[PDB]
Amino acid sequence: GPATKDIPDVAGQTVDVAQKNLNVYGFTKFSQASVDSPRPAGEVTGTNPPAGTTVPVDSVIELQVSKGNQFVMPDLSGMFWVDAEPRLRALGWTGMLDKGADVDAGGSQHNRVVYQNPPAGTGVNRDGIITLRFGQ
Repeated sequence: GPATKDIPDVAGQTVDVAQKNLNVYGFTKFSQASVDSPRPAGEVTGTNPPAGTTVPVDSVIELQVSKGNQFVMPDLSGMFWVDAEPRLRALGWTGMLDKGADVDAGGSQHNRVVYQNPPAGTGVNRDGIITLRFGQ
């Protein structure tokens, strides 16, 4: 019957490209799930089962597909809010600021971003909430 093969990694590939490459491996049936991701919309973020999993070539592979609805969280350390806000907006952030309590980071950090959530490098939904805490 059908062979069993390792699912190849197709992360970053468009659904069109991913399916074509998977077809060449002998995989024939697919399903698709939309996921939150900063990757360009239509790009595959991964599969279910994951890459490396040995499965029948005639078993369903679910393609996790990026909505392209996230931006990558910048490092806002040391910025005043007057500059950090439009910087975030320029990334497509339509969300809202939740300002936490001031922290003791020294006089040089007065009214400057000290702590942030989510951390830099994290994928953030466009309407996501950003938590910032400024120096006292």
